[PDB]
Amino acid sequence: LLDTGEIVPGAFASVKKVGDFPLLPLSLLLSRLKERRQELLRDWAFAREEERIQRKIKILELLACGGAIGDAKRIAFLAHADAVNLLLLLAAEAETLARGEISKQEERKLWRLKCEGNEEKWNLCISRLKELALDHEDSFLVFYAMCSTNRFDAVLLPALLERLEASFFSSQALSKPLFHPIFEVWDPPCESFAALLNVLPLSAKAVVVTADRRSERERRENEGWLAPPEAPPLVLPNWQTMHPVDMEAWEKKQRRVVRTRHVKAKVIRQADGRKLAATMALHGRQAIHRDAAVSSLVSVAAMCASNSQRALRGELLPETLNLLAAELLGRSADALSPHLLSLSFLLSQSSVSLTERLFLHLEAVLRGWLEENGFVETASEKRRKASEEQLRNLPPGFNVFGLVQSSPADTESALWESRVLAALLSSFLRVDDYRPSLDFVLLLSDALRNSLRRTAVLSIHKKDVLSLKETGALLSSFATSGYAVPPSLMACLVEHFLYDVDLFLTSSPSSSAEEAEQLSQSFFCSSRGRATPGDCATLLHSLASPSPLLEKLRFEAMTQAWRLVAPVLHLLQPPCKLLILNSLQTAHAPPDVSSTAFFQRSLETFLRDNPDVDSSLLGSLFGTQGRQ
Amino acid sequence: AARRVGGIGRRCFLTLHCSACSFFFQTSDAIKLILTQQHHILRKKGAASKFSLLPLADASLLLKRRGALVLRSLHGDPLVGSRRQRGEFAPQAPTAEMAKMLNKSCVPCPRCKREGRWEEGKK
Amino acid sequence: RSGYLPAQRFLSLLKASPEEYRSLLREATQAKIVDPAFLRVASQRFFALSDRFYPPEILDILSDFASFPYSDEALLAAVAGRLEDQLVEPSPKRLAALLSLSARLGLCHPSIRDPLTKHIEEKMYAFDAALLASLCRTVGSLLSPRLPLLDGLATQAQLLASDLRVAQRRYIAFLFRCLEGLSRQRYSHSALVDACVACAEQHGQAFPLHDTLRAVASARRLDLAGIEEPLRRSDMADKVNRATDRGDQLLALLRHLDLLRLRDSQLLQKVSEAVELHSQKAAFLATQLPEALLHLTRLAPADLRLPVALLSQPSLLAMAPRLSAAQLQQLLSASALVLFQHIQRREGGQGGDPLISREAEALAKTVERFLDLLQPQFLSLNLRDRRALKEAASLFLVEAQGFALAPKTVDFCCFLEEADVAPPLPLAPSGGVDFQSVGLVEACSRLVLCADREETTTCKLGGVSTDLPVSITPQAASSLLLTQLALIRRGILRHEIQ
Amino acid sequence: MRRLASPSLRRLQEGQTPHSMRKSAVADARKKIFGYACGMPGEEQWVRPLQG
Amino acid sequence: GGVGVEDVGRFRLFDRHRLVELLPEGLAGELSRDVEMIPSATSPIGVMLRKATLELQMQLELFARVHAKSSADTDARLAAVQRGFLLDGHRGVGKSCVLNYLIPWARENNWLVVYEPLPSRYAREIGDIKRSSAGVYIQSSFSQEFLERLGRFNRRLLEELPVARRCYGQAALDGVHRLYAERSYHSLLEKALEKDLDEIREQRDEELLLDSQLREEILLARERLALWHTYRREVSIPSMKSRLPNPASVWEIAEFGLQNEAFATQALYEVWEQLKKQTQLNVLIAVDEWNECFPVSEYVSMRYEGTRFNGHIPAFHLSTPRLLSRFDDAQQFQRGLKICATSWRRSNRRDYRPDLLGVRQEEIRTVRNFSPLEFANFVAYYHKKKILHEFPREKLDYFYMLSGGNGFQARRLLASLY
Amino acid sequence: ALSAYSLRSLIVTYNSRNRSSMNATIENLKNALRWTSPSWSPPWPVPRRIGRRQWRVTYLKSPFKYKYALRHYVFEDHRYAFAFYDVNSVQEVVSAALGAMAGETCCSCRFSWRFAGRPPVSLPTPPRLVPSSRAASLTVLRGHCPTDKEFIRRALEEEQAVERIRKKLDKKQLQWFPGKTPWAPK
RNA sequence: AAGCAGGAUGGGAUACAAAAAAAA
RNA sequence: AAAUAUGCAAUCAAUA
RNA sequence: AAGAUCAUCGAAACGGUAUGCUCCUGAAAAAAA
Ligand SMILES: Nc1ncnc2c1ncn2[C@@H]1O[C@H](COP(=O)(O)OP(=O)(O)OP(=O)(O)O)[C@@H](O)[C@H]1O
Ligand SMILES: [Mg+2]
Ligand SMILES: [Zn+2]
Repeated sequence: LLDTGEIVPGAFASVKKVGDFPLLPLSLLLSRLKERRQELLRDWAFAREEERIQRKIKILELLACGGAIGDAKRIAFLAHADAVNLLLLLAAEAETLARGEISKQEERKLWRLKCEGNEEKWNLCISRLKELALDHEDSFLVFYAMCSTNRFDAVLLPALLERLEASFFSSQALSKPLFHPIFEVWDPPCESFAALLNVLPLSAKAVVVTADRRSERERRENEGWLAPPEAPPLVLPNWQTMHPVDMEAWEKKQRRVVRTRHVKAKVIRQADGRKLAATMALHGRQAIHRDAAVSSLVSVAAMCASNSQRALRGELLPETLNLLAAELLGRSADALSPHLLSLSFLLSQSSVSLTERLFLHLEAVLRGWLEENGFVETASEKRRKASEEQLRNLPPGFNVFGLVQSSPADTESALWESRVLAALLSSFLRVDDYRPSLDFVLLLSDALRNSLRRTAVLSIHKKDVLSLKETGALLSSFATSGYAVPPSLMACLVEHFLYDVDLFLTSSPSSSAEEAEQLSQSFFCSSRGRATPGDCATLLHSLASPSPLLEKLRFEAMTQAWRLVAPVLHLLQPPCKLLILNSLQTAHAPPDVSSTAFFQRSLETFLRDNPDVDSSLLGSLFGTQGRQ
Repeated sequence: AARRVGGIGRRCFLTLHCSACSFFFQTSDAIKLILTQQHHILRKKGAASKFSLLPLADASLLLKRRGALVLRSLHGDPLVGSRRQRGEFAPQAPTAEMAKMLNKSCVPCPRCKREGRWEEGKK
Repeated sequence: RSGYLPAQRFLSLLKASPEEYRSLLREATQAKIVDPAFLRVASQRFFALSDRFYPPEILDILSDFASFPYSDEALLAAVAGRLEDQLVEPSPKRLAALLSLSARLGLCHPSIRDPLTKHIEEKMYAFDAALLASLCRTVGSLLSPRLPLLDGLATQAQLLASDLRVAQRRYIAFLFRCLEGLSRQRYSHSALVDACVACAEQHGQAFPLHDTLRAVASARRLDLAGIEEPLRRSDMADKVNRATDRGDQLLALLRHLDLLRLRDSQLLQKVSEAVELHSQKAAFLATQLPEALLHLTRLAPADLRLPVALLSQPSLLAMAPRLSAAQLQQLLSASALVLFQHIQRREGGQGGDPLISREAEALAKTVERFLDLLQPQFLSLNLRDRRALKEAASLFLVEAQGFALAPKTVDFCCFLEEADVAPPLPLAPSGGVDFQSVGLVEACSRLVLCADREETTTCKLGGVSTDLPVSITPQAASSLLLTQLALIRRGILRHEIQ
Repeated sequence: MRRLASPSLRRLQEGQTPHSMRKSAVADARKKIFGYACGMPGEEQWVRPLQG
Repeated sequence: GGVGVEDVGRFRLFDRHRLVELLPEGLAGELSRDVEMIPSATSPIGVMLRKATLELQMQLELFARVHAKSSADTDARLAAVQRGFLLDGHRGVGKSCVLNYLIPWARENNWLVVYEPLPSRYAREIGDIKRSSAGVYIQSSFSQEFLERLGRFNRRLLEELPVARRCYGQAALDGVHRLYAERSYHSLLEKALEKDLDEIREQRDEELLLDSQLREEILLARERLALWHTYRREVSIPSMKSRLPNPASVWEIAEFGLQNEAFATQALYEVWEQLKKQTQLNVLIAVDEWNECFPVSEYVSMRYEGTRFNGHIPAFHLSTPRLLSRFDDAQQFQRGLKICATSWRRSNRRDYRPDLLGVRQEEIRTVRNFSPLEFANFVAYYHKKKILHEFPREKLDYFYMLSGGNGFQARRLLASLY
Repeated sequence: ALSAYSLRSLIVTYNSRNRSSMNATIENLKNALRWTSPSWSPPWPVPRRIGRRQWRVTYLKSPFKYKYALRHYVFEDHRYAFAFYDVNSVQEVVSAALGAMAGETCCSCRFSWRFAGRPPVSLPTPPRLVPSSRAASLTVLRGHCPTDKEFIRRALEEEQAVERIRKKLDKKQLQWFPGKTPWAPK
């Protein structure tokens, strides 16, 4: 305070740094509510307050210790409060479930049945919530439960984010007290919606900043399918309801102005979370400090990654990336070993000044980590523990080449280790400013090859075969890096592809081509979530581009890919068709496929549809040898 | 916006622009440039009817009423016609005609000294 | 997300506007992998869309192309079409940039050169010190530059030096840069030479190492009365010791010597000793050695055993897999240069002691190891690196099939020979060649134009004989002989070299 | 064969710029397809419909 | 304690005297009108904190940290924002209030701020002008006034800052670079050189195959170049260094410009060059109504006759607006940033293309209408300062919808109705 | 190829000066379609009502003087459009449309003839997927148009595009003094 | 420093030269 | 909020 | 479309009869201070 009573200028010279808070599980929150049951009851115009108190008492009785809400048939007929309470209860039950011999097996089967029932009830509750429109508190509770359970819905989340943004920016953000009893045991205790959202974990902030917000048509287009927009509705008049010649009498006989000149308003998107996302991105940037943990730097990297939206405007994003890279370079290898998959995967997407040095440091850390955990009996135990640690430290609400944010017997452990190693190799190869040396490339490839050989198929259900999604991702990363795929790892991946396609054929549940198209569509169906025409095209390109010049496996894989992609070739993006044709018209390709009539017709149709594409260049593009 | 000379739609019925650069002007300026650049036009073409308009190549002569009135006679009132030219029959932009005349004359652009271009409107 | 970005970019290039084309070209320039087919498509698209660009955008596109050396008929035609628009009211900076870009891209043609030369000659006065030095370097690099242009550059340099006369350092640097640029194209000038001699006499001690080397190179090229001789009485030993003490300074000195084409026995011996001493440090091996060895081999040291020992150092082979593909390519090029020197010495064209069977076997093993390591990294290289690798493989195959290599090494070398690297347009004098009746043929890694008392030291490789001048550089001679062998393989036999 | 000179380069000797060539081709096509209404003197009489 | 991300939308209060001392050039935007609305003549003035203000403060803090580290060491500068910032948006959002909040903070944190709230004053106010050969019109009185306004607060910092002798003695009378001034006279040179070359050719002819022709051509070209350079040297441009050869500090140059009216523009341009080539303090060139520098000025000349300008002189051709209209010079600036804001009080934004001016999309910051919370804070501040009379809490949302959150609309509506 | 053209659309616009006449024409068209010989349904077109136009001529009420007494003569027109799509029975449709006209009603016909271009290239049966060695070892509604809704959508979009083009061309080429070009000898 | 039934006015920058590891 | 840069008639969504 | 909103210059700085040069129509609105 100066002589005028004004705060000294030194109190506004700096901007504060943001901290982080743990994500308290809903089970712990419910236990705290149960413990505090009596205290809250004793602590608790007039009619409105009495109604609010009674509703709070009922909610406490429901959530904590007191035809019930757990009725599958009547789940679809629940109000907002009942739906959110049921969702919280289901999330708590899921968390608890996740966390002689015949009797034990029966108990395990019963637990599996209970988990399946809980999943079904969760899906029904999510559908009911999507049907209903939720308030700000309900939206926050739903979002918190989804974050805790790592169960995100592509349709429900945007509405919750919109409600959260509206409540945050409302004039009553810092004045209106919270009503739900669960907020009375929140750590830290927040008395306002803005305070609660500021307290939200950095993981939740990253989730809201990186919400997908895409449509199924866009997802299919990205995956490689031609998905034209839906045609607008049309209403054609009929002779049974044709307008009379004399419309003046018709208008006169009407009570009001039924018809007028065409006037139809269209809803315009109004910042569906694009402001709260920027606010949380600023929170993340300010959260970068030496006292922060890597478990928060990973969230900051997720915020600063490609993201659905550019939360940081202009120079704010490069500067945040540089600060995060400097902080990471300032940490030891032990502090980065637990968080290597997530950090590398997030930071390989961006290219800043410090990216090269940061990725060199991460390469050194990974070189140490592989030796420490035995990736180059006890070694198997070390690898299992390392994979479990990585997948557990992967932050909630996030995906790394299909790797979920949960825990991963020898074959299963080897499969998960191979997935982790493939993801790490892809993340390290994707980088633009950093080019890993052949020594490191060979080390990682050999580790992945050893894991694959340990896997069951090399040495059974669909979960035991490496996904074509991950295979295509790794092959695309290799193709873009500029290093030819090692023959051994290539053969292992080819064998995995053949085994999984054969298993799908065996277990698959006039029509000259309808059956083939149905089979291909089922194979690439979103339900499986393991195959994609783009992935098949990348696989074909990788096979067509081997080391410059075994053959049986290569030809078999190419024939299988051609059989899978041929029936639906006309239903794919032109880039995918071009890649398929170029790969199949290479020297290292089966001549029979290039001589089949179907292939010739497809090539001719593609050439007609793309006159600018020279036919001769096919088979000698994207770094391939032509069959000349 | 009360008296902004573009209408609400920012109409530029008299404006002309060069596609080679960002230079742009109007029809009166185009006529003045044509009268000033007779020598270039005559050289490209190659007491006499051909050169009868040479005297009008002087800036001072054009500034004088003796030349200003000739300029205004040559550049009339394309946006003023008969009173019946209203509604659907309101005058249209002669920018296309002016651009065609300029391109056929091969007059040089003041800012880039090019030969062609000179599309209609403003870029 | 599951799509091939190269294919998406290819289709966008096929169907893109000028702005999208510029963005795609920048992405290709900054990308890791380079596709010659994509470059050809980009050149064709530029030719199609030439009329829709502006002079600055055309200059930016030319610079983006020059980032990776590449040119073709479409680019040449577009440049010829838009040159007049470029040169309407030109600036000295624009003239210098256009001249440099034409020299780099090989756009040697009367239409593309004559107007630029006329504009530069007319606006010779407007150029400042830096622009004049750039023009001097570009003209020196160019082939058969005009005598009036050279004299104008010399007069401008002399006048700017007079106007100018830290300050001493800048004056010496400008003077001797211009002198070296003009000496690369030797001819008769007096005022600039006299000014340079006077400056050397006045400030001989103030010369830094790089300026002294430039002065020596210019004097040797121009056969001047004397400039180095005053510089000899300047205690250059301390400067050389300072340069050789630190590896970074050693690499800088090697780069400067390679650029100036300076081959002094004492300097080369001292540099070789410094390189051998620094090879003990692991840092020098990983960072400087791959390029230092190539620079030394290009400078052609008298003793060929030392480079062989440096290449065959066991720790170098141990660390080879950790080296980048560029470093492996540079080491292979150095090995190819050593092999060519050994072949010439054994055949009698050169003079000295050829490598003994022991060193030949060691070099063969190092070459095999480097090629085996590089084979899975071939795509991770630039077009220039691929062309150099192709020339090295051609030399190795000529030596071996015609020193032994493993079957895998032979197969990889044959693949390199049969590979496509998209050689750029060649550099030829505008006036001499009647471009109206010429074609282009891809020979080895270069494009050859085909039309339908000086001691002539000779060199031979694979069954060819040429009457090359006394001072023909190793890499240039090897590339010329490989190109002639490629032409023979193609079917062309009549070769004329001047 | 790969001739260095292109048809555009050969044409450039006469003085036909690519922009001028494009404009001339477009104008020729438009005159062929539409007509010769170039606003020459007396063209108003021919373009004006009769009313007898 | 400082300012956190959770403090957006709250008001920082300044004493009136302290605020005046911090902003001797006058408040930007129309905050003066709100101050006038305030009935009390002694209550502190409040300025709201917005997201754009906070982000610009963070950018400036990072810049200051990086440059302080570089000075202490005397790579990092690549990690700090260069060039500067452009503030754009709809009228009344608060772009000028952002600067009102920032500039005092920078000055308190010891930033050398060249602050101009009314660039249009140098193009719309009455003042004598004079044309130079380059094409710039000299405004001696306005340059003196600008130097005085700069010295109102930056006098001590300018005195402390040393002078770079290499940079000093390069600006012309109109302020343009000496090389540009030299180029401006090249035509008359060219003519004289042509005459001299004709005379020398006549002399050579009086004195009087392919080798001879080329030798004559080369000799004539060399003589032409020599004559060109001799005439270029003969050309002269007055310099202020003749009267002031050894200025101890940039404030000495500023005082010389203030005292001599014939050298005001040159002194201001030399101060600008020193600020460019200085590395002791963090410089910030702040302009409030940057878009007002380009439109035509009230001055009328016969050299701009036509439908494009109708005889008006473009404002950015005048000395001070031309100095203030440049944005890419922040790259030339070593230890400085440039923040420029737009204004649409007179003309609408229309097809505004700052990229043509030279501002990238990364440097553009958008300030929008008050959110519900910001509008509520604004109305609460107005009630506390007593600008409004008996405004009920029940109509807050109604009036927010009526005004659309725009600051100007809300202010005018609230003043009119309450 | 004349043999390949298909009557994509036939839009008949009945223009009448009397509501009774228009109603008679509509009823006659309905009856004609109701007795059309060949799932299969009569070629019912899509009705499209068009507005009513009017015109006035004003005269005085007196043979001399009295300008403030005036009389108005008002005329009327009506238009009604019916669209047939993918017309195969061209003769039947045209006969019905032309014989429906009653009284003084006239009709303006709008024909569209479409050619499909080169036929799409036929793709043979796609190759069948086989297990590998590893597996081995281990219209309905009455009165509605029978044509396809997507076909109708495409036809309508084409019609709207051509209408926009026609309006643009007419507006650009319109003149009050036809034949006059600016700066030409007037 | 207008207690105004007046009048006039409603112009953004662009093809440009201002802050002077490759014979690379 | 990397969405927009925002004045209104007397005809037309049975078609813009 | 105007009278708009906003924002400047501002009091006979209103008014616009009058005055040869210029523009539009038409075969024809000519001369003239
Ligand atoms: N941060 C703020 N604190 C207080 N008042 C503000 C703030 N931001 C805007 N206002 C109010 O809104 C208006 C701000 O006007 P200002 O000049 O800052 O706007 P602008 O966006 O620069 O517009 P212009 O295009 O007119 O230059 C004033 O009414 C001011 O009272
Ligand atoms: Mg403002
Ligand atoms: Zn132009």
